[PDB]
Amino acid sequence: PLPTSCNPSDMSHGYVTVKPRVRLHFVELGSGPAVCLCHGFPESWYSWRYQIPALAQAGYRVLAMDMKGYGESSAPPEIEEYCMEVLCKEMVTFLDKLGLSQAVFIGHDWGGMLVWYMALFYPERVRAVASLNTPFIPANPNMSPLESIKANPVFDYQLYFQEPGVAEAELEQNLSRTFKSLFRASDESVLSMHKVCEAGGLFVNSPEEPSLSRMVTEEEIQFYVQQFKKSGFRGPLNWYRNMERNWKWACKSLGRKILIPALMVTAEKDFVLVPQMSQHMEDWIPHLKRGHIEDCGHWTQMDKPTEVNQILIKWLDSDAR
Repeated sequence: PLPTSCNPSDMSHGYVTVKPRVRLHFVELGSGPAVCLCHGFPESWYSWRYQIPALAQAGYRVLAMDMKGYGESSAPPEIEEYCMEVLCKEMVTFLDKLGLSQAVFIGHDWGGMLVWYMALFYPERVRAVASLNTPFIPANPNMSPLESIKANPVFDYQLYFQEPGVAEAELEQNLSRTFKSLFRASDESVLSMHKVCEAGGLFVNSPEEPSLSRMVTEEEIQFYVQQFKKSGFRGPLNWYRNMERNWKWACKSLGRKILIPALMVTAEKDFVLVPQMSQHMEDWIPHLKRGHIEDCGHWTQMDKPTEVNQILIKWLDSDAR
């Protein structure tokens, strides 16, 4: 039995201008402690559609964002607008304009990376932090990001995403094909993500007309299509084009721990953000709690929504509320 989902037209839609050219969109449901959900690449507030009702029914005020570059949020073209320092400071201003002293931050993928840096640099604004799939790895001030990325074969696609315009052209060519190719269970994968640079793209060796994953409906895919017609993939991809800047900012933390309540949820079949990558996070995050979802790939919220909801609500009730 799938959890209750969300109908976009039935939600409260909010807009906050954090700077003159940057307006952030979100949907809001529920009363209680504020919980801010932060999606990853290339997703939407709607990626949380199975969490938003559940969390509101559990007694939380849910704010599910369109991250900068996505949906109804602003999408400036400049790469540096999407570095973690800029993105984190904009989320602080977002809370300020909403009049929220703090919020729980829950992220997945790139949104998971942003919530860890929020917890690291703005703990006084973060009541508790949870990440789906994305670990918290301290920066190594004697290793370049180029070297780290190049040291792990599963991170090749990240090199492919570097040159502005290249991956955009591939991902924008046929939006249905893009989303139907990406949003698949681990056993339904049509992507190898091996030597994608070498092969000349993500989809060069994937079907022209992919089948629909068991995880999603045609209507759901078409919601994503419509959202990415607004701004396309430049802003989204720009999240990946700040590796050096993000490393330099992360190095300024160095020393400190994250002392707030924290939850790391691993996904057994995410073959990029692998569970093992989270090992020893407790060395830097003394109050860390864990969850683990079996039979679950990269798209955690729609792969195993019931399990996600159970994990988050149990943790929120014990550690955030």
